[PDB]
Amino acid sequence: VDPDQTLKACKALLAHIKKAAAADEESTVAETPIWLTLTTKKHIHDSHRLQPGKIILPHPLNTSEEISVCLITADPQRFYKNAVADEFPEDLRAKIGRVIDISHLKAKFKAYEAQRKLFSEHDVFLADTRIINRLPKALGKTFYKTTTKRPIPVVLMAQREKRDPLENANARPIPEIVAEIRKAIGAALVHLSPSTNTAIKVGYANWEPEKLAANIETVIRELVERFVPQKWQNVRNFYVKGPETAALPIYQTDELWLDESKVVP
Amino acid sequence: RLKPEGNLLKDRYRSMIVRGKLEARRKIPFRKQAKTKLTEKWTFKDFRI
Amino acid sequence: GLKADEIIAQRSALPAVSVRKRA
Amino acid sequence: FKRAEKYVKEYREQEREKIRLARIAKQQGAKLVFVIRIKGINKIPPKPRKILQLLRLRQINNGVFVKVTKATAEMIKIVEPWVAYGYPNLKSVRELIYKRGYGKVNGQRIPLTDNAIIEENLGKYGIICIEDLIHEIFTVGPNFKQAANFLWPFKLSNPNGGFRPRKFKHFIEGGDLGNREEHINALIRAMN
Amino acid sequence: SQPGVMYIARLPHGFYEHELRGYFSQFGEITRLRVVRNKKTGASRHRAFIEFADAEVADIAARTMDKYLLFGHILTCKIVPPAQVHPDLFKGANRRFKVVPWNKMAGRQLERPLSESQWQVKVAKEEQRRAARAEKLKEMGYEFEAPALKVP
Amino acid sequence: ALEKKISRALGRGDVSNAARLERNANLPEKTGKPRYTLNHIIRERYPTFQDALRDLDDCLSMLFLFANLPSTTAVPAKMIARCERLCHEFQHYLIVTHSLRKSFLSIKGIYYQANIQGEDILWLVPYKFNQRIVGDVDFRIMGTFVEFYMTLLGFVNYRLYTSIGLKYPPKFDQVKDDQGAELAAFSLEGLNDPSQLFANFTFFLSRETPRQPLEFILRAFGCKRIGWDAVLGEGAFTTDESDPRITHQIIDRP
Amino acid sequence: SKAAKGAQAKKAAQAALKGVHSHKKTKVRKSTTFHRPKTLV
Amino acid sequence: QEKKERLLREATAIKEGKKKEDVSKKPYTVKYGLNHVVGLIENKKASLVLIANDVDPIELVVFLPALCRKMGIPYAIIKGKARLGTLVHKKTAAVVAITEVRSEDKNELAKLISAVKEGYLEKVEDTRKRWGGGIMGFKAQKREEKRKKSLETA
RNA sequence: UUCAACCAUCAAGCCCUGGGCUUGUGUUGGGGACCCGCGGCUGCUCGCGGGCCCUGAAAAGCAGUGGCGGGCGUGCCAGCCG
Repeated sequence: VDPDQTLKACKALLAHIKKAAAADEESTVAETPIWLTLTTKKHIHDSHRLQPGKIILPHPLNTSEEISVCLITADPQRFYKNAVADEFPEDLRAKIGRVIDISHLKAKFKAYEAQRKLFSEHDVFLADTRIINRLPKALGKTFYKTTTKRPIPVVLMAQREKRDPLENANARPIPEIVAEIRKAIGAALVHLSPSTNTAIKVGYANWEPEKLAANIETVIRELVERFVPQKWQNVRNFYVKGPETAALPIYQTDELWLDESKVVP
Repeated sequence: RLKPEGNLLKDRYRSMIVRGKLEARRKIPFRKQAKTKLTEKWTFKDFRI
Repeated sequence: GLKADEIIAQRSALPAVSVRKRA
Repeated sequence: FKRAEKYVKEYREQEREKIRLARIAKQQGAKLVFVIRIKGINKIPPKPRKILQLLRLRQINNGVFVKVTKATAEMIKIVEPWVAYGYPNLKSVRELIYKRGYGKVNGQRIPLTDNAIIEENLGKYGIICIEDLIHEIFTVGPNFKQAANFLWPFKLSNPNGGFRPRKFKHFIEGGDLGNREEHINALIRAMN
Repeated sequence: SQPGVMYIARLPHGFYEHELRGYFSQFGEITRLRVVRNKKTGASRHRAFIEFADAEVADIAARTMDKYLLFGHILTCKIVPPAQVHPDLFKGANRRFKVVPWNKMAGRQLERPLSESQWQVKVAKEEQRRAARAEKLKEMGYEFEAPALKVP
Repeated sequence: ALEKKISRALGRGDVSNAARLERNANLPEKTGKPRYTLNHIIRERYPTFQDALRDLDDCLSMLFLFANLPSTTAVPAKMIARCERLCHEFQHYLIVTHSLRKSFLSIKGIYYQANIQGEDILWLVPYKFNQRIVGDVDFRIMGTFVEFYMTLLGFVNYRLYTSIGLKYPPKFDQVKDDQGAELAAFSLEGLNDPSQLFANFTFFLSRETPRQPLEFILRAFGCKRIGWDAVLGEGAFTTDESDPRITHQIIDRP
Repeated sequence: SKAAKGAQAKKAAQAALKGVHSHKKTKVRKSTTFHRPKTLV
Repeated sequence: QEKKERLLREATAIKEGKKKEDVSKKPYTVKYGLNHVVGLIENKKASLVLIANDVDPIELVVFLPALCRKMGIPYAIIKGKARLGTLVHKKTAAVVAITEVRSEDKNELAKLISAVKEGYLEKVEDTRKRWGGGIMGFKAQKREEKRKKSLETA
């Protein structure tokens, strides 16, 4: 995948979305995110995976201060709320707007209208890995029909009977928790579903073309090596698109077959 | 390989009866029930649909 | 707001009758 | 008459048990345990009910001895919502065999009033007395399977039946699934 | 005599064909019933139609379970008249609605082998798709040199 | 009246009030003791400790018989455990005073005769097997007899331990009883010749041998080093059969 | 019969709306005289 | 008992220098007592009212449905003043009311209110205005049916 | 003739000393515009999966695809696979 074509596509689609928005103008340009669309030669996963995978970016996403971050932890929520009040830096303290444990989530948000209100009150949801398996039932199809706001897995376990939440929270150190939270809020999300098409966030409209190209190439790199099964001979096509623009091709293969054994005369 | 013979519980019970601390009675497996008549409640009689 | 909250808080158009001013 | 809420509750229980059994089957993966049949859901899926038939846990308050192998651990994990299982001690095994011990000869239930019955029924295996049977059961010998087949399932009692305002209450409340370990001994003391 | 058709809605999850049959068989003999279900995942649409042999018994059951609060759902039971009961209401009734994995159909259809002429027409069609996409990109101010697919 | 209050609380759904009213009922299933206290009845029925020792034949036969039954509604398991504990305390008194005189193996059981304060005490203990409860006996009035006899034997044990100047009740190790110590779960402590027949010997009891009568007789006639198989229970002097210190071994295998 | 089928429908409606405890026991009195019950003194 | 531990905890809090509101939370209980419930209905604070069907004398609750209808309060008549007393830890409660519930039970309270409105009030809206009683005795009905049958035959 | 609760509030396996990686399948139903990628359809379109909004746990025919076993060729399976 050549990067000159990637950057040329970046200026092309940026000029296109600018001339489309020109037809507040600056606000209409802003909050328009950029989608990286991968087409594969096979379904990327054999079943619906509801835990999104994280890709680390040199230029993090969600750096704006207006976002709302909702954190879901294990019991109790008291330890984490006092942690938010005392020992996080001010930027993360302002970014995190709600901390709620799994027990209170199941107690207060069993209603579909409650789930939709929680969906609309926040932009990005982070969730501890100790409880993320029970969250599809607790949050329903509201949080999982659309892959935009699926809970991002974070590790809050202190890495090594029934645990009493009031006595101990099994707490892992808080500055490295801060590092984990900023890593998760900066990482992009990839969602595995039984599909030949997947979509990954790489940037926004007002971002500049060379950081867009760097994000695109690195997201392609870890996406191919780590999560796409059978790697490049399973990779079929790569596209970059906006919410209202068409596909912009970046890499189109010469073969249409995963392997030569599929070729039967 | 010794086979114990008799029942010590029955021996103690017979000892009590013989010594006269209590009298010999037979087991009553079923007691006579009270004679009653089944009737329907007024609310279920006056239920209309 | 919530539909459940609106249902709970739904009342009539008659003004409330108060026996005395409440602190 | 049967209620619609009962129908819905039964359907949800059946689909939850089906999901749990599917999870166990897709997840797959030598001590002595005492297993007591308790009250669970009314409708039992075919594989757990067949495992209950094999383990001779048809009636409530029946207790059996099981050697922990891979297959037996899988069977216990399958029938966990209907059983309470743990590690019995020497006193529990001794009191169960001496007080409530019954033998299976020719398909009938005969109490172990002597070592002689053990002598004609397990004397070919070296088990000639009740304490030989206790040794085999506790130490899990080579003849543990035949010893457990000889032993009838134990019919435990319901202590709540002694007190009138709670006469109909079941002694063991369902919900605490999994191994109770050494805490099964308290139930053995209370019910034996 | 006259059949009686009852439309029921606000069905809670779990209150399905067998539960409806076993419950309303206590009210009376059921000749037909159909729960409206989705084609794509097999899930119900929380409504059903039950056609009893007797319209009086259907009316009694509807008045009994109208506004019944069941598992957080206020059940709706109405009697549709013989004038506008639909003649096409009970095809697909009294039988299981199977769940077909169209996802797995797409997977096995995409992973199954084919014939050489079929991949030739695939190469051709994907070439016209690339050509049309390039024509759309020409007004976009973008040029992409797509390598030609080699034919097997 | 308290049971009526408990029924009212359960019918009104006050589970905390029901439990609080139930803890005042003094249930035998949760205390191990009789529901009704017979302490004033004991002094009325037995004016003298000699009369108590003379009725100890019936008391000991009764409690040694009900030490080995399964739990019933009339006699709960905790009450049976208290029966066994009182019998073990009496046996410990006989061991430390060397009051056991004669023993006999009959076809019905084991007869024991001891001598306490000049009174001959003879009682019968069943062989440790599955005892059959038949319908020809009145088991509930037998349980009433059991309650009266444990109420008597507790005070008898207390008076005997105080007369020999030992603390009562003896220290009881629940962990050792859990592992199966039986008579070895008790540790007797101070407050604040046929008796030495087996003093110099070391005994090993095999598993097919009757452990409780053999241990009781040997310890009452002077044996201080008795071991047995591991399945016979905790508290043995030694467990391995190949111990060179063993002098005598009791076996009953062909 | 239509009458019995309708009676089944009414019985099902009654059980659905009121429960299944439809009956009560009443003492059989072989005598006509009512006496004051003997209580604890 | 629970009030005793609550007062003990508040006593410890005021001993170590904190307000009772710092250690105690806002309670949510079922409102009961006839004067209290009538005041809540008049002040439109009650969200749901349950009235016992067997209050003697009946004048204590005979105006409560009309008061609830004027003030727009969802009301329901239920069987058992003793049944309400089991809720309110008494022998007898003539009327109980919900003003507010917790956030975990907003949905359940709203669904119960809607179920009451659609299944009790709409069904008794026209039957509440009719006159009751007037039932003849068994022998009176038999005599009247025989008389009407004889009149129809003759 | 209980509408309760009950998944992992963490386990197992890698790297071999860094605290990182893999698995543990777990979603109410509809409606409205609208940018798409892929698979059939001559093609329209039909499916698969994404994107943007609305909703009391809301509802008024439009039922659609190849089979293993089981039940009596089958508008039967509180049994499954493709």
